[PDB]
Amino acid sequence: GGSCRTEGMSCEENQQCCWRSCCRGECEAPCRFGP
Repeated sequence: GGSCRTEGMSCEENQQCCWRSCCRGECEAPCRFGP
């Protein structure tokens, strides 16, 4: 519900994140922790 999450805001996936990109806790681009 409501407005999308911006970069670095907390989430569960692309579908709430306005970046349409990977999120395992915050709105991100690389779909993996560390290198």
